[PDB]
Amino acid sequence: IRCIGVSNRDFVEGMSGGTWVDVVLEHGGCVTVMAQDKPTVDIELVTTTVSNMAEVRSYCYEASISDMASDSRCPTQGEAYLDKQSDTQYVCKRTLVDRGWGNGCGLFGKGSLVTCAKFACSKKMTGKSIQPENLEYRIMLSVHGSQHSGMIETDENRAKVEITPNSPRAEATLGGFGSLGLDCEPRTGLDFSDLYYLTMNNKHWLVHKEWFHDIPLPWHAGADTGTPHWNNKEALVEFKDAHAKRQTVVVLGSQEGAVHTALAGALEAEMDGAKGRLSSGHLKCRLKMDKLRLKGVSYSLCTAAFTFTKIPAETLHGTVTVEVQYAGTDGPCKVPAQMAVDMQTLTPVGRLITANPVITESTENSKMMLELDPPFGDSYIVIGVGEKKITHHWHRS
Repeated sequence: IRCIGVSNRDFVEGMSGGTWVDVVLEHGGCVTVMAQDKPTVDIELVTTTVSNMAEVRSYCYEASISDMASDSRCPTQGEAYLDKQSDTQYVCKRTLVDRGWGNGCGLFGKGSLVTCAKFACSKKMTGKSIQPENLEYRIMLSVHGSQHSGMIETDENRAKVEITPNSPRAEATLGGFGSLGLDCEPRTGLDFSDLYYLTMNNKHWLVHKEWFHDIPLPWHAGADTGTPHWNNKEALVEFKDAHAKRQTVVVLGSQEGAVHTALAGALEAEMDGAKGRLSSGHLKCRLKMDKLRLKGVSYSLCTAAFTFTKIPAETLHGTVTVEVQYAGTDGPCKVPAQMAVDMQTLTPVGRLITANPVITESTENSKMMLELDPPFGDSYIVIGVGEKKITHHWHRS
């Protein structure tokens, strides 16, 4: 069904009091929950989202310069002046340079030189804050066992639920099975509110705050962003050795690759509609199952012949999947399905993960998939009852 193919799959069995089951979810996997006299339920954390992320600071990693100008004074002739000195968008540099008869001065002393160049940001990165109240977790719950395969359905057998730090509880409504209660809480170890959400050229990371604050790049505070004011423009703007009347101004190359190098190992994230999308958390949920019911408890056993349509396969966790075909028309009915070691008494052994298997189709030759938890050492998969039962040898869990 859902959980069978996933590698990071956990199994939780409920206890005799059929009320509470504790579970922990993560983005890589899913959990299969089995309770006595209850339908088996697969629970998966689907997405983790952050909303309303506020700009903290923006760093410019590629910039350019324009309108380069210089002013010079002969010695004893005062301070060099440019109108661009007071402009906040201009990087400027003032020095003293050797002057003389070669460069047009009466004396040979030091003359003042100033050089300014306009700063423009071509490409920048943006960091955003994460507030605890703005996290949301989406969880999918499914009933283990259905007539047709495939993971694309939304009906009485499946439910999608949404939880929030300020709304930690929710109810997933199945069909005749009833309802399931969810009380969820983040697991300790990864607090997203202690990280910054970093975006650079349609790529997204989760970074530490003190590393983000110490980045040696031009930056602005992420407020009043109509036209920005850039602090530390000198991190990308350099002035070469000065000669009389002029200084050369150069821009450093794009620093996107350097930031990429420094970002190795950082948690990666995504954007979905101005919502941050994370894949690294853990979520502890308590299941309230007192309202969960099986459906076909009082069905009569299927009496026609079952046939294996597929060779049974062993999953990564030692369970067995079996696809069968029922030629019967008398339905709905309960399919006899078990693991047996003593072939005469047919005493059930192992575990039946797909709880209360049933054929819901009234037509002939309906196909259905089963999951079983076999015991260690040789056993037999037994499907059906009577002289029409089918048997298949199996080895271990």
